[PDB]
Amino acid sequence: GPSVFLFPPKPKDTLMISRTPEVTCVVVDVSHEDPEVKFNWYVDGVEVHNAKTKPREEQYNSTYRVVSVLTVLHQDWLNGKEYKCKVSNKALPAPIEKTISKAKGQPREPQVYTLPPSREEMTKNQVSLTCLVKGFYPSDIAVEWESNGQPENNYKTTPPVLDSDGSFFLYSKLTVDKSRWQQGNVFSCSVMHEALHNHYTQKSLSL
Amino acid sequence: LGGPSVFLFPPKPKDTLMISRTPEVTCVVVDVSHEDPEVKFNWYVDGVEVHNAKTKPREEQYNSTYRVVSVLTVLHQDWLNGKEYKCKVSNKALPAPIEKTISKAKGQPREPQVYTLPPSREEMTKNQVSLTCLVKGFYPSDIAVEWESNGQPENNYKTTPPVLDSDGSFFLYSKLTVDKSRWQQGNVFSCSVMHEALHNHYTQKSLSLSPG
Amino acid sequence: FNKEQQNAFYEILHLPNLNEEQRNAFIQSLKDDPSQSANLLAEAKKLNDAQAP
Amino acid sequence: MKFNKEQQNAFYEILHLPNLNEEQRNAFIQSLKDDPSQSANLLAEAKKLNDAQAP
Ligand SMILES: *[C@@H]1O[C@H](CO[C@@H]2O[C@@H](C)[C@@H](O)[C@@H](O)[C@@H]2O)[C@@H](O[C@@H]2O[C@H](CO)[C@@H](O[C@H]3O[C@H](CO[C@H]4O[C@H](CO)[C@@H](O)[C@H](O)[C@@H]4O[C@@H]4O[C@H](CO)[C@@H](O[C@@H]5O[C@H](CO)[C@H](O)[C@H](O)[C@H]5O)[C@H](O)[C@H]4NC(C)=O)[C@@H](O)[C@H](O[C@H]4O[C@H](CO)[C@@H](O)[C@H](O)[C@@H]4O)[C@@H]3O)[C@H](O)[C@H]2NC(C)=O)[C@H](O)[C@H]1NC(C)=O
Ligand SMILES: *[C@@H]1O[C@H](CO[C@@H]2O[C@@H](C)[C@@H](O)[C@@H](O)[C@@H]2O)[C@@H](O[C@@H]2O[C@H](CO)[C@@H](O[C@H]3O[C@H](CO[C@H]4O[C@H](CO)[C@@H](O)[C@H](O)[C@@H]4O[C@@H]4O[C@H](CO)[C@@H](O)[C@H](O)[C@H]4NC(C)=O)[C@@H](O)[C@H](O[C@H]4O[C@H](CO)[C@@H](O)[C@H](O)[C@@H]4O)[C@@H]3O)[C@H](O)[C@H]2NC(C)=O)[C@H](O)[C@H]1NC(C)=O
Repeated sequence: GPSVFLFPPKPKDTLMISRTPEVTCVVVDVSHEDPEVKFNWYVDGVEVHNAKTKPREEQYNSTYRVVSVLTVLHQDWLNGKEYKCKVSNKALPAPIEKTISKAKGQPREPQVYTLPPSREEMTKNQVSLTCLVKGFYPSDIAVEWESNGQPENNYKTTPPVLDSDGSFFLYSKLTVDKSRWQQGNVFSCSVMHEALHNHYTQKSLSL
Repeated sequence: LGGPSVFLFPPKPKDTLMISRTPEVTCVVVDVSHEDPEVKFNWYVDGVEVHNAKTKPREEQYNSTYRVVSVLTVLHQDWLNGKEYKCKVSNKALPAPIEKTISKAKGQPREPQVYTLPPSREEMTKNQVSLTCLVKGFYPSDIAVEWESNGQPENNYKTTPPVLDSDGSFFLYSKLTVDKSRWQQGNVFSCSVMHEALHNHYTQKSLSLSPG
Repeated sequence: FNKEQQNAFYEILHLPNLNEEQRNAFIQSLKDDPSQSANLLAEAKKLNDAQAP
Repeated sequence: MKFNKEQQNAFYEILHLPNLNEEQRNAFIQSLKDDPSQSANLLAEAKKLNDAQAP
């Protein structure tokens, strides 16, 4: 019959107090016959009741998708509390349970290094500004770029990669017009991670 | 219970690119139960059956399951020219035999640009430093990256997966970690990249402590 | 984002001698009124120090 | 990778010779695999055949 998938909050939402982290329980393959779905949420085994279920939506299939969203406390996620979604619906012999939590293990501070374009890349119209972020644990992390107070959005960030020592690393690549770089504009790589002071640090890069 | 499952894996990008290597396609059958375990493979290249495949002896798994693998050696040129490889898995007690087909990603090949980047000045306070190799603009994503120094392989490196860029091409980074001392002493390090859109399927960039 | 708020949140999160209820309450107040970050952090610091062995 | 540059090069260029047919190309490549020392000869041989079979 139906399946259930449980998604953690965005790393940034749990780290920034200005933001609202959510755990999202998604039920798929929901029958047209018996489409009334019931959720039970649990935080460390104790049931909570503040979850908001979206009105069931029609899918590609002749099937519905139904989503419930549990608003969570930043501190609770970061302190390792377990969140359980329990879905009940007649097209299942037993109700399905899914549990997630932040990865266990000693947090490690990400080292953030900015690297200028390779000398050879300076023959191109666009150049790459590189932000190396290494030695962080867990892999939950967010990276952004900005210049003169304003966000730079022409960037791509690799997924986290497991390193030799059990920590993670990644690279973020910002692409700018060579001329912008030549003129001495300052660029900043912003990294958000729990093992950082204030969950935030920022490294600058200019010619 | 729900029958077994079959997963078909392509050859390592390097094996198809280097003539000195032997590329393989690998057919893996999981959820083989202890009660049916006599799996039979049929291999096809563009619909035509071939017979050179070799089968590994059944192996018992974690979950009281069995796992059985069939390996087909392929021609470099065939994979690169887009030929389809089919694995067909059969049992006396499969309702129907399962078929899986794979082939190289279609699309105009794009030549990668390879750039080496030295350690950040900030990192020079550590005992180990990161040497970086940026490879951008390549298509398809099938690629191999290696490091070496004084003719010999360095192996304390990690390479990010390929990442889709704005323009539909891929990029990645490879990170080599060396002792700072080795860097300070002028040791030369090389980033070797292998990709079909490169001449000889191979290019290399070097990196050492040098005049800025 | 508000730097003082984010900073106050971070520190209160790590104050070792607050209990869960005390910590949650300061943080809630932070969420509800960003302008109260300075006082709430000073308040939480003293309570933490008061509850030192 | 200790690998033979001359062999690898001969393989690459033969792979891209536009006027060979599949059977001819495969045969040169096989010979390359079987005897790396014949790479120069096999590449020269394949080049001429390719040129001979030009439009
Ligand atoms: C009938 O049709 C149904 C419609 O779905 C369609 O199906 C496919 C075939 C195609 O037609 C599509 O056009 C279409 O999607 C179909 O439903 C699907 O069913 C399969 C199950 O068989 C599901 O498969 C996998 O599901 C997981 C991946 O889903 C995530 O990623 C997708 C792409 O990356 C994306 O499409 C999904 O929506 C989902 O994305 C996540 O969404 C969450 C929830 O919102 C996001 O998190 C929240 O986001 C908020 C902002 O919006 C906010 O940030 C909040 O704080 C935050 O909590 C999150 O951003 C996002 N994440 C990602 C990464 O995208 C996948 O994980 C799973 O695999 C895991 O589990 C397996 C075990 O079961 C493991 O084997 C595996 O390794 C891995 O661990 C599934 O493989 C599919 O997702 C379904 N579709 C949708 C939309 O959910 C249905 O199956 C059809 N009927 C039948 C009978 O087949
Ligand atoms: C019973 O146990 C078995 C035992 O295997 C398990 O091994 C690991 C994974 C761990 O879970 C242990 O606890 C177990 O003992 C289970 O077998 C697995 O079954 C999975 C499906 O049920 C199957 O899932 C994915 O398989 C594809 C990837 O397989 C790769 O990569 C993984 C890790 O990335 C390796 O562990 C594998 O060995 C295999 O490695 C590749 O091997 C090639 C051949 O040797 C080699 O050439 C490659 O270089 C090498 N690659 C790497 C990266 O190492 C994955 O791609 C699939 O993705 C699909 O996802 C969806 C859903 O399937 C589909 O729609 C997509 O289109 C993709 O096709 C699979 O998700 C897994 O591979 C199996 N493990 C092995 C070792 O074969 C079994 O499931 C258990 N059964 C039950 C009932 O519990």
